[PDB]
Amino acid sequence: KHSVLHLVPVNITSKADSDVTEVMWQPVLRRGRGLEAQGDIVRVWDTGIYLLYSQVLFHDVTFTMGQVVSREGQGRRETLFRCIRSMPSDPDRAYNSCYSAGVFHLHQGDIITVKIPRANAKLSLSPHGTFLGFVKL
Amino acid sequence: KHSVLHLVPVNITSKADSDVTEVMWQPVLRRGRGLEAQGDIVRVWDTGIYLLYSQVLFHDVTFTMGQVVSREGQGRRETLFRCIRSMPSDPDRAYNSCYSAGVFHLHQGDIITVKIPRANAKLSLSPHGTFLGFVKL
Amino acid sequence: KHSVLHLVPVNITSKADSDVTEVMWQPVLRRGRGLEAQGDIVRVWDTGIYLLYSQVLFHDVTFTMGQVVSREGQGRRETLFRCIRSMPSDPDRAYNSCYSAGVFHLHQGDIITVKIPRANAKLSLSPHGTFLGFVKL
Amino acid sequence: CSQNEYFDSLLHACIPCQLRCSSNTPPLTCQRYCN
Amino acid sequence: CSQNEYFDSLLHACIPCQLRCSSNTPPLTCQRYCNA
Amino acid sequence: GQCSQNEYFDSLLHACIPCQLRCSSNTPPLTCQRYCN
Ligand code: NI
Repeated sequence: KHSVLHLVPVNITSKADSDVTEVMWQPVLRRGRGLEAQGDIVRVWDTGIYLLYSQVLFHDVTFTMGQVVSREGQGRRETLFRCIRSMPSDPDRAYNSCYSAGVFHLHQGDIITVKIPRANAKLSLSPHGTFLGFVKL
Repeated sequence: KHSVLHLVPVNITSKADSDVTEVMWQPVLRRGRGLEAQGDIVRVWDTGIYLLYSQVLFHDVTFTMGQVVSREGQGRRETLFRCIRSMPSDPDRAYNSCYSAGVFHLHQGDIITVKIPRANAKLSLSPHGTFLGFVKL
Repeated sequence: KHSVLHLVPVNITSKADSDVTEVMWQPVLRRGRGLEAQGDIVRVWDTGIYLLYSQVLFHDVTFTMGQVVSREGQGRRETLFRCIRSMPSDPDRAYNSCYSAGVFHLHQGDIITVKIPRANAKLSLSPHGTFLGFVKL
Repeated sequence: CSQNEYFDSLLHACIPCQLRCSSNTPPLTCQRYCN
Repeated sequence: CSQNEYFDSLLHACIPCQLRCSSNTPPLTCQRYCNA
Repeated sequence: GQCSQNEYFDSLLHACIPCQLRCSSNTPPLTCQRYCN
């Protein structure tokens, strides 16, 4: 029985100056104990190797959209993976989901971030369109 | 060892008055039981938490294409995840694979469906373009 | 206790009159044995069932881009999966990542290849843009 | 939905019938309009 | 990056500002260029 | 791997595709090189 966490949106956040949009996460599935969503980040409590996966559903004409998944810890930021998607320029046609995943060594005390590097990104709060998850391997 | 199922298409079917296309599945990899393909749906025999992944390869000019993966059981429907891809409008150019995945609690008796919510959708039968899989975690 | 291997690019290669581009891989996460990167392929030593995932990031106007992941062994190539993305024709806008994954029975002596079927393909060497991994299940 | 729009079950939202007049098979509420 | 470009943190590249002008909220560097 | 004249078999799409679609690309397929030129 592997530890898992599957997270869906409660809300969006984007501050004025930043050129960044993030998602506030809430669990719909968990087993085992090594992880905890706190607002728009996930805290890592147990060191180990984890499968991390991220999907965001966009409805946004910005020529490219996507997300950047990182871990911060011990005074050091590292990008784990990015998903990038070209978008149609017509608002009514501009839908795309962006899915990426990988397996990474996360350490106790790390913070995982999921950032859309545009301000006020138009993205779905649907639990089946946008989500974020972990499996401890 | 972990129980698994990897499925590929045998053919596609689209009902008349519905705006849906489904796939009939064949198993190419099986370890253990707990899951069983029955034509267009997958039956869950063993309750558990599963990694579920789904790819469909489209050759279709419809402005968006994609797939909806759902669970039906105990008198209820629930979408697990959606994949969405905008398509080019020129038929010679309009190719996109759409991949998504997540971890879900599946219960004995459940029926897993993969539905493309357009009629007579043009999707590949190739086992390496379109597929469906499960790993009990 | 699962064997894992996460790999990132060092460089690309493309033989003159072939219409294929490959990636020379370097391991950045490794646990257990059974898998060995060497150059643009991965050798399988321990027979078993593996999660295989692959992402490539493209900056290319070629009408479609993507990758074909295969195994070779006992004089027999088998395509495992492929990822396909339509690209914008405007070079300023032409960015897309292509992610796919599946679970497969890999045999001792197999060679795993990741091929982009265009010559001189413009793909990122960024470790969080283009990557390849394995988890023995 | 409004007139000359359909509920798209993929996108979970109302969409104009113009966007489905290229499709091999447009939805049924859309078919009279795409003439 | 050079004049009338921004460093796009998603693409890790320098991109012309005009790509972001007629689209929601452009990056802060670009905002002056996108008006006048 | 065999198509009508002025097409190539695309190993990514596993389909016959007009050579015309690859003339904007940097390095066309070997068999298309004569058509694009
Ligand atoms: Ni295990």
